[PDB]
Amino acid sequence: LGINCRGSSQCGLSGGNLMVRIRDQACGNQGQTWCPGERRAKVCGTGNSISAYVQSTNNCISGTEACRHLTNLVNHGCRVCGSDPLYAGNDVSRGQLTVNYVNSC
Amino acid sequence: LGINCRGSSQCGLSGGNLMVRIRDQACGNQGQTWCPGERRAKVCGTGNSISAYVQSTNNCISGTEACRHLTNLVNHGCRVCGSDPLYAGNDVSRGQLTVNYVNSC
Repeated sequence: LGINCRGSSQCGLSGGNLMVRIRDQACGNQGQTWCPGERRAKVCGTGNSISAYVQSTNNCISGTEACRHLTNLVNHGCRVCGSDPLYAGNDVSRGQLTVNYVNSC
Repeated sequence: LGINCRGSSQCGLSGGNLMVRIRDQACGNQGQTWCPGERRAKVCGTGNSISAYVQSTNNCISGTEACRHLTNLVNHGCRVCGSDPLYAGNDVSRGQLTVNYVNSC
C-alpha cells in the first residue's frame, strides 16, 4: 500500500480542497522538522481538524520533504485525507506522512 | 500512473460516497460487458453525472472485472472520482476504468 486517500469517514466533505490548504502551510514553512506525531499543518473546524503528521516510524523528515509529500497527495487527487509513504517504493507501514481527521484542533 | 483519485474539480463538489453507489451498481449487475466509452454505472444530477467507463484501450472487460476495479477505487479512498488500471503492473495509459464527472446524464 503506497500513496492513497484513505482516512476517516469524517474526511467525507464535498467542496473545499483542504489538502491544498494543508500543503500550502507546509510548503510555506519548509524550515521546520517533522517528527512522529507532530501535527505541524492542519485546518480546524469546531473542536476538530484535518491534520498532517508523520507516523509509522521513529524518524523525522525535513520541512522540504513534508512539502513534497503533501504535493504528492494533492497531485494524486486526495482532496481532504490521505497518506504518502516516506520511503520511495515502500509500503506506508514503514513510515508515512498522513493527513486525517483528529478529534481536536 | 497507477490507481488514483484524480478527476474534475466538479467531483469534489458532489456530496456523498458516490464511488460506493457506482460500485454497488456494477457489482449488482456483473453480467454486462463494459466496452470503451460505455457509461455503464453512474449517479446523475440535473444535466450531469459522475459516470464510470473504460478508456485508454480497445478492449472490453467483463462486469465481474468492472466490479473488482470499482471496489479497488472504494478501498483506495476515492470518494467520488478516480481511475484504476485494468492490467497488472501497468500504467493507466494501457487501459483504465475511470469514474469522472460528465456534462450529461
